[PDB]
Amino acid sequence: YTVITFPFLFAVMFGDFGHGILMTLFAVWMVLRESRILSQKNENEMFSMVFSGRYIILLMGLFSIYTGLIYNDCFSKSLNIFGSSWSVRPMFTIGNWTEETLLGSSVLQLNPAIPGVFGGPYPFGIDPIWNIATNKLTFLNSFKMKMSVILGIIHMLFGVSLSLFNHIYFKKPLNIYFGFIPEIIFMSSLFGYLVILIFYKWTAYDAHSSRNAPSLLIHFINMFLFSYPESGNAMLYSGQKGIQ
Amino acid sequence: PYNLAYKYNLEYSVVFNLVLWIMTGLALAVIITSYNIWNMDPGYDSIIY
Amino acid sequence: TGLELLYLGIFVAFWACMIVVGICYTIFDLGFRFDVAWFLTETSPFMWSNLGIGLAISLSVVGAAWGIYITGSSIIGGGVKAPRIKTKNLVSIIFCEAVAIYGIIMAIVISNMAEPFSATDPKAIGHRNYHAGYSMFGAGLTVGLSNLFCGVCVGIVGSGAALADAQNPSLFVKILIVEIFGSAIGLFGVIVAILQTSRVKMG
Amino acid sequence: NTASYLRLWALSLAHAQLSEVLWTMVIHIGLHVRSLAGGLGLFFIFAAF
Amino acid sequence: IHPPVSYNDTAPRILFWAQNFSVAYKDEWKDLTSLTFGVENLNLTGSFWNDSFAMLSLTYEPLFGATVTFKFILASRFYPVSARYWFTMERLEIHSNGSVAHFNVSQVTGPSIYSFHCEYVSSLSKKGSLLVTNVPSLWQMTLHNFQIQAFNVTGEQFSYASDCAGFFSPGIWMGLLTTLFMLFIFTYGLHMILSLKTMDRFDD
Amino acid sequence: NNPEYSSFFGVMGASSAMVFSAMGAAYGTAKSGTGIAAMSVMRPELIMKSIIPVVMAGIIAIYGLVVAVLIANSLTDGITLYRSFLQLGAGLSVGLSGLAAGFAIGIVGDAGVRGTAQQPRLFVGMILILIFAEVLGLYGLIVALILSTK
Amino acid sequence: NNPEYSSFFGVMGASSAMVFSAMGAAYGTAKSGTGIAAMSVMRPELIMKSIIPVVMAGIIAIYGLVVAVLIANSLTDGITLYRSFLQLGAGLSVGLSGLAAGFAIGIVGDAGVRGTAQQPRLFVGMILILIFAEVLGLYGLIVALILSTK
Amino acid sequence: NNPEYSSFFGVMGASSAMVFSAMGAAYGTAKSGTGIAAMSVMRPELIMKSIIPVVMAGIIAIYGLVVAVLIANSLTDGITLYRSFLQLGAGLSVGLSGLAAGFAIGIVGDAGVRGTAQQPRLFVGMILILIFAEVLGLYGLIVALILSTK
Amino acid sequence: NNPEYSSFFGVMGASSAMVFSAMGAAYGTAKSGTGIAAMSVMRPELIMKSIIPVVMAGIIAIYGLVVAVLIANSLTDGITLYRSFLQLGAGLSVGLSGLAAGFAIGIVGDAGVRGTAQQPRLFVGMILILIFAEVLGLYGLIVALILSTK
Amino acid sequence: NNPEYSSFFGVMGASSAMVFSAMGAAYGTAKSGTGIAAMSVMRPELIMKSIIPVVMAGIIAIYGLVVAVLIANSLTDGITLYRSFLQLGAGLSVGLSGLAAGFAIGIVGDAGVRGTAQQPRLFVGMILILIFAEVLGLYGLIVALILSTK
Amino acid sequence: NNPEYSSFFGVMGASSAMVFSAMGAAYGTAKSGTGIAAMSVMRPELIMKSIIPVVMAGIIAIYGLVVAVLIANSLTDGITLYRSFLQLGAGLSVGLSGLAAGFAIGIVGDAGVRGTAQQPRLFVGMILILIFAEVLGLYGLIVALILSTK
Amino acid sequence: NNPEYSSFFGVMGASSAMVFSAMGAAYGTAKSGTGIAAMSVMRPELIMKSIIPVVMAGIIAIYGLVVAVLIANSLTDGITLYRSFLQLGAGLSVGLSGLAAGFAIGIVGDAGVRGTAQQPRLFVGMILILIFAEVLGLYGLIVALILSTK
Ligand SMILES: *[C@@H]1O[C@H](CO)[C@@H](O[C@@H]2O[C@H](CO)[C@@H](O)[C@H](O)[C@H]2NC(C)=O)[C@H](O)[C@H]1NC(C)=O
Ligand SMILES: *[C@@H]1O[C@H](CO)[C@@H](O[C@@H]2O[C@H](CO)[C@@H](O)[C@H](O)[C@H]2NC(C)=O)[C@H](O)[C@H]1NC(C)=O
Ligand SMILES: *[C@@H]1O[C@H](CO)[C@@H](O[C@@H]2O[C@H](CO)[C@@H](O)[C@H](O)[C@H]2NC(C)=O)[C@H](O)[C@H]1NC(C)=O
Ligand SMILES: *[C@@H]1O[C@H](CO)[C@@H](O[C@@H]2O[C@H](CO)[C@@H](O)[C@H](O)[C@H]2NC(C)=O)[C@H](O)[C@H]1NC(C)=O
Repeated sequence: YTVITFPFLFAVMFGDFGHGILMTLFAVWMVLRESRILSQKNENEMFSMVFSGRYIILLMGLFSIYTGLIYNDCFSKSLNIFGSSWSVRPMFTIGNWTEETLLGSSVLQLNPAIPGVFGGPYPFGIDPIWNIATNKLTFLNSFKMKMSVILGIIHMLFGVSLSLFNHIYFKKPLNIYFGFIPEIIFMSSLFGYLVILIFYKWTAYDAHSSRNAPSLLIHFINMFLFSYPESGNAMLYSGQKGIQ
Repeated sequence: PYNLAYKYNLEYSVVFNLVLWIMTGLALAVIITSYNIWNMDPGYDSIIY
Repeated sequence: TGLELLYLGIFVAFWACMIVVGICYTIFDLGFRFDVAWFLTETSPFMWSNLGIGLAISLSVVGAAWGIYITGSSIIGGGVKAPRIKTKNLVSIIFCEAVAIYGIIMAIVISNMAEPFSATDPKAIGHRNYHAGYSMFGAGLTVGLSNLFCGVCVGIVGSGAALADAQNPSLFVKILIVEIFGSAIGLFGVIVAILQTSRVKMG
Repeated sequence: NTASYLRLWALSLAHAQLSEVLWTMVIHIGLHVRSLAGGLGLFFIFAAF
Repeated sequence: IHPPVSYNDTAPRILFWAQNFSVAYKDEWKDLTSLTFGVENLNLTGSFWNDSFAMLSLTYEPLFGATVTFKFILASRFYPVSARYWFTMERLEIHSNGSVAHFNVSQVTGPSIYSFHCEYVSSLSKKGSLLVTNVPSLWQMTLHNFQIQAFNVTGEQFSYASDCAGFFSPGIWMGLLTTLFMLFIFTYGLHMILSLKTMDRFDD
Repeated sequence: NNPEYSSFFGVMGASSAMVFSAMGAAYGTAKSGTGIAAMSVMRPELIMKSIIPVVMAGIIAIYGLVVAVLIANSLTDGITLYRSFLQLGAGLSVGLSGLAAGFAIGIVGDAGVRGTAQQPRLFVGMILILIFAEVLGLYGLIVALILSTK
Repeated sequence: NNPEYSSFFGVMGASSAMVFSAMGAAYGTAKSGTGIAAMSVMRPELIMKSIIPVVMAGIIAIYGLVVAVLIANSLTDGITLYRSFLQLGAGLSVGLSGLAAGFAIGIVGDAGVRGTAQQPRLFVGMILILIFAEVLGLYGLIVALILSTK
Repeated sequence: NNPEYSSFFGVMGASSAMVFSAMGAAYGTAKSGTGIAAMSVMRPELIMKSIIPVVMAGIIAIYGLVVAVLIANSLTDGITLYRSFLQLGAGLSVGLSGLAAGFAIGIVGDAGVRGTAQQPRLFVGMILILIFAEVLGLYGLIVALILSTK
Repeated sequence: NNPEYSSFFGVMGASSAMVFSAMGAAYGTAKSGTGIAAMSVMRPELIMKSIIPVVMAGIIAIYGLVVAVLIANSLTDGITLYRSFLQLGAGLSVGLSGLAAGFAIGIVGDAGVRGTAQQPRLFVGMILILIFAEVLGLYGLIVALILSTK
Repeated sequence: NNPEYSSFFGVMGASSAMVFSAMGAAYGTAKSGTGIAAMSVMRPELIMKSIIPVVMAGIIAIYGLVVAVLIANSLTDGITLYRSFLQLGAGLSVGLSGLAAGFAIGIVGDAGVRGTAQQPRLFVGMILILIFAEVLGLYGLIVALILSTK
Repeated sequence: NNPEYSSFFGVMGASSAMVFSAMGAAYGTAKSGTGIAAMSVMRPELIMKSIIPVVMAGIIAIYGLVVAVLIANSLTDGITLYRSFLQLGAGLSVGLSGLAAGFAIGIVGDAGVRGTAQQPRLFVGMILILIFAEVLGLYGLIVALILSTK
Repeated sequence: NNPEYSSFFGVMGASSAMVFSAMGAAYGTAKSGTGIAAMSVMRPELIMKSIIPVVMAGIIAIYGLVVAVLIANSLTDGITLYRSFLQLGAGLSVGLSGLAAGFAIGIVGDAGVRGTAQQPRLFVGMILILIFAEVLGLYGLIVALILSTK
């Protein structure tokens, strides 16, 4: 049931394009030589484990290649394919941040970071400009944590949902109608709400929409904790209190 | 003295702190190494008697 | 035991010096010089905040390390005769590691309320900032210490249960409750760490 | 387990930072000016990479 | 040797003393120690005393071609922390050609009963940054071994001196606490690594 | 009006009320669990009826949490430097009462669990001593609760 | 007229009283439980007749709580920096005396329960010796009273 | 004038006088109790005659209580800080002398109870050596009294 | 307004981040080397099989080195005293995390090396436990990186 | 403003680097010498082969030297108190990393040299583990070279 | 002007440059003496050849002498608080390096001398290891020079 | 003006010199006497030739006296705090050097005296080591001279 969606093919989270191609090359050379490898004597028990795992190693290499492509970090150096979005001349000429040729190298060291008339995501992955920037850490941290939450919630939801089929196969209607429905209900009501909130925050805002303060990063991911007793303020869109 | 003035102190913070800390560090080093050399173990094998 | 003697000597000497300097200060009618308020004021709140964050994550991680090694040695010792325990008991190990996780996310939340100052004087500039810095340092110390201590407790209990499993493999389920009680105690620590820094403004 | 699902992302961040620092510490040093001197030893530095 | 300047309209109220009180306008240093301490008469016009205020004014007609006036402001009140009266220097003003330059004192304060003393009271950073203001000015003044008393003063002699040199400075205390935490961690590591032993004999 | 730095003592009191209570709970639970894991090999039929010391060790943390939550909710930036001292004292008192109660609970649970492992009839008597140990813990709660709001 | 931070000494005096009475009671209960568990392997009947030291630890805890709550009820913002030191002194005295008496009670009970298990006629000595140790703690209470209500 | 605040020294002296004497008496009671518990297994008929060290420790505690109540009765807000130093000196001297006497009588009673298990003639011998112990304590009492009313 | 001595905190943050991780790696290497030397006397073919605890200590040292290099490269003359404390906190955190990780790595690596010398089938399971150790140190690194910006 | 007492920090950093590297090298040399002396009684023909570990320990000492040299050519009375902190941090980092490396190299060298005396097959693995220890020291050097220059 | 107390540092450096190294040498000599006690009884014919550790200790003492003498004559009342700090650092570094070198000298000499009482062939290796430790002390002196001239 | 309490530093320096020289000599002669008493039953007729370590340890007192005299002669009220610091440093250096000589002399005397009781021919080798320890103290003396008249 799992194979690919298992936590053994998303067992990369380190895809660096080149690292994936290296793993695939090693595993492919080893699979091409498996005949003489099994025909010849074994080298060491670790080699025996690697021989038992060759198939998983190769397919994990393919998935690492794909994850490196979507991450757009080839040996920690990004790849520019079919545009990169962003610019500087529109940001400075329109934004009155011009005449910083040498003044920007004398007065505004590492200062300029403002979106003017911009936007539009990379058609495939993450823009290389985020890689060559210095706010890379914050944006990547927020993106990876949100991807974390969504991936983990959908995975655990699928894992629990498989148990419903597992139990309906083994008759037992009392447990199905009394033991696992509460589990799914609680899990959904506590985590799918967080996932939907993450997606809503992602979709229902824009660059020139931060509340008063310039950026605020996210400012709503964590203050909506697992209890949120009262007060809160900030984001209080109508109905959210009642739904909570 | 026409008036009971102070002791005309100096930049007490830096000199006092640094002197006290180097003094206690050197003293602690001395006592710890003298304690280590105090309990030197010759071995006390059967040769002793 | 020489290290213990040195530590005890430093402890007693420092405390004797402290009590003698306190009695000298109160005798010589020099109380105003021994100003705790000036110490808590002129000291930068940034140090308190960052030290709280560092301790919050570091105590958690070192308590988790204590637990994981104190249980792993037990597992490897007791798993020679019964290799089947090399993996099945692992359900009591991740607790300790998950305990360490209860730090990093916590270490994020407090770190989520850090701002620069651009101010130096303490008069009417920093009152709420003073409260925020001290409160977040206290929350960090709370989570770090509680998480470390629950980690060491859970590791101890897990080692005990792992050695119990070496003879009868059917008591692990009946004995799983103690370590989840310890993990819940760590959860209480994390909860109060949340509540302490829940309503604090920094700036 | 929701908290424990956060683990692999720490490996992701650590691997990214390790690759970036390895690059900026070895390759960034290896590629510079005076092409002859900047590439005569590039073989050894790149083998180390 | 020089007696301290004493504003004593009815009884000794303001006591002030230094050693090398000097002033520079547009970087023109000049010493006024003998012109304030050696000479008994002094243009103390405008000098004021109070139960909570003390404005000490010193005027010099021929200084820099104008009647240069120095005003020291002192204020005391009952602090709720200890239910005791604390005095705190507020500011100094320099009056010349109508222009009123300003200087803020940094930590000149103490109990009202006692008397304050400090080593260097100057605006130059090298000799202590005790005097500071945002707007730059042409007045650079230095006072060496500056002692002052304003309230609960009896007799012609200074009371006990609550000097501001201090055992600990905030920077030294922050550094000491940081090094203490580092030493704690390092010594825990050293103690736990020192309690490791080695094999004595092997299997065969 | 209100003196600065006045929340430092209150937050330190809350932090102590958590740390010490949780540490007493953790050590009591650890000792009781060690004893119960040791004894379970010889008589696994009485493991369920011997978790009570662990329950008590865990429950000391709940009074610790009650005090910490109460005085954290009551805390604010504008504390009068007198309520802060009261909360700090209450937190320290509850924390160290949890200390003593947890240590006593852990050691008495270990000893009584071993005794029940060899002599079953001790168990009932065991239970009595346990209550007396908690007679300590909740008492600390009192010296904070009436102290917290007054 | 009245300096603040005066309630500081009073609150920590009450807290120290309660805390140290708690430590003494916990030590007494711990040693008594260890001794009872050790002796219960052979004589199951004497278990219910040998829990006296635990009761003595409990009554020392009662005294500590009583004095602590007496200080707590006598704490107010307008404390005059004279009564507060009396509260601190009374609390520290009663708490530390209770700690010492509890330690003595615990060790004497640990010895006496094993002795009684070996010598059935030793229990009579109990009903004297513990009391003497016990009344030691009571002594502290009285001075606390004469130092608090004054 | 009342320089500084003498009440602090007065209460600290009274508290020290109580606690140190209480601790010494507790240690003496502990040693006597373990000795008598050990000896009861062989000669149970001599238990009643062996409680003398416990009674003398109680007497030491009585001396501590008497000096504490005497030294705290004179305590008042309007103290010139000289009577306060006399207060602290008397309290510290009596308490620490009582602690020393308790230490000595504890060891002496333990060893004598060891000895008397075989040789009853040693019992009267105790009445010599043991007595000097509380004489030491009594000595502290007198140097407190002259200090208390100097 | 740039305060003096600002770079001091960041400098010792980097120094601690390097040094504590180095000490943890050294301890792990020493313990695992002793274990390997003990095990190799009877199973010579299993030397390179379980040399991995040494490379694990090397990995912890690498984490320390990368954090220290990042902090040092982030260092400037005019630190606003808000960045310096961030760097110091991250450095101390990652340093003690590396120390603890090296501690666990060394102890568990020695244990597992002995076990795999005795029982060949135990290696892979040991792997899991051992790998968890690195994760703990890893956490320090990540909690430093977020602390490098916010 | 060129404040005084600034060169003291850099001088202390250089001295600390030198002493800590010296102590690490001395510990490594002492452990290696003890091991080779204990093992040469049986198989003395390979003492030349076993000279390798201590040399690496000596290498650690050389490490410290260069750092000290880097301080010596960069010492001037006019230090802005910002570079002096950098020099002290670099010296402390390299010295303490060398000390940890010396601890590890001494322990592993002694244990493994005894193992090689008992089993020659260890020798190759020798030159692996020890390298890590040496590499560990090199790690610290890197930080120094980063911090000393900037 | 010029800090009058600056000389206090410089002379102190001289003091350090005399004590620690000498003390370390003493330790070495002392330890070597033990070896001579356990070697001449077996075979005293080569007692002349077993004086390497003591003469290395004497060389360390000579290093201490030369550095102390140099810092002594270079000391003067007109120092600028810069030369004083520099001399103090040089003296401390060379003295503690000599102490470490002497510790290593003593340990290695004793172990090897005890070993060579039955296996003469180790003696040549002796020199090499000895030289290393002696060379270690050399480094200390070197840094002293590199501080004195600059 | 001349700063006061400089005679404080000079007097403490001379006192420390005498104190530490006396302590070192006392320990050396103590260990030597223990060795002589141990060896006396072996060969009573060889007591005379075995007192060399005793007198060698006793010599430290004469350096102590000569340094104390050289400092006390220079003692005067009119000292500019620089001569006083020089004398204090010289006294500390010579005292600690004599202390090192005493430890080394005592240890080597005990060990070698036991050995020479076991085997005679060590005797001449004896004086060699002793003379080295002797010259070690000599080092302090000469540096004290350089630090006395300077
Ligand atoms: C106010 O202070 C001045 C300056 O000290 C006093 O002038 C007196 O001058 C005579 C001259 O020999 C000296 O006794 C002292 O310098 C001063 N005497 C006293 C008692 O201070 C002046 O007398 C003071 N006025 C009052 C009312 O005290
Ligand atoms: C007060 O200090 C000032 C500044 O040092 C002194 O003025 C100078 O002193 C030096 C002393 O070497 C002379 O060479 C200069 O000629 C002085 N410059 C002047 C007077 O403009 C002043 O002498 C000091 N006064 C006292 C009384 O010590
Ligand atoms: C003396 O003290 C009195 C207070 O009793 C001062 O009166 C007030 O001072 C403040 C401070 O400048 C002013 O803002 C108020 O306006 C004053 N009150 C009134 C009614 O005017 C007084 O200024 C102080 N100084 C003098 C010279 O009297
Ligand atoms: C106050 O104003 C008078 C105006 O005459 C200044 O006197 C002149 O100042 C200038 C420069 O400051 C000198 O070049 C002249 O020589 C001065 N005299 C004359 C007659 O012009 C005086 O300097 C001013 N005082 C201050 C303190 O600024």
